[PDB]
This record gives sequence, C-alpha cells and structure tokens, in this order.
Amino acid sequence: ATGPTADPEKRKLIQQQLVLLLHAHKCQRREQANGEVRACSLPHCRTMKNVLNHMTHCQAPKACQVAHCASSRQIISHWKNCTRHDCPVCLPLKNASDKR
Ligand SMILES: [Zn+2]
Ligand SMILES: [Zn+2]
Ligand SMILES: [Zn+2]
Repeated sequence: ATGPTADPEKRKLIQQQLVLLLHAHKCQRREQANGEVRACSLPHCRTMKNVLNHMTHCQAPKACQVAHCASSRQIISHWKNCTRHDCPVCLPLKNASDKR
C-alpha cells in the first residue's frame, strides 16, 4: 500500500525505485551532455530511464495504473512533497548527495 507498509520487499523495491528514478534523471542529463558516447552500465538504469521518459509522455501518471509507471509517479510524488531531513529513503539519498 501507499501507507506505512512494513513488508521488506516493499522497503527495498520502493527505495530502489526512487533512487533509480533520480539516477535516471541524473544519467539522462549526463548522457545528453555528451550525446556521442555512453556513461553508464547499471542493468536497471536503462529500464528506469525508459519509465521516466514514459512518465514525461504520460497524462495520468498515478491513474496510469501500469505497475512501473504508477509506482514511479507515486515515489516521485512522495519525493516532491517530502520534508526530507528525516525520512527513511530521503535521509539515505541526502547522504548519497552530500557532494557533486
Ligand atoms: Zn545510469
Ligand atoms: Zn504512464
Ligand atoms: Zn521522504
């Protein structure tokens, strides 16, 4: 559920979806900044980049009930609404972005 779900697979999958969505945005700009040679090899990154491009073409986002897209928009909507200084996935990402 979108609620305080405690199921461990939900924990890892939801946090990985959000982290790879942000990686897909990052890595799309990074790739576009070169436009002639690749800069990534993470197996799931290309799938999430495709899901992100779909969310850009999409018109329902959340009601676009397809597992990957509906999930993608629910996690990124959480990240958009977030108060991030003390959240279970927010705090990790904040440490994962301490420098650039
Ligand atoms: Zn990547
Ligand atoms: Zn969609
Ligand atoms: Zn959060």
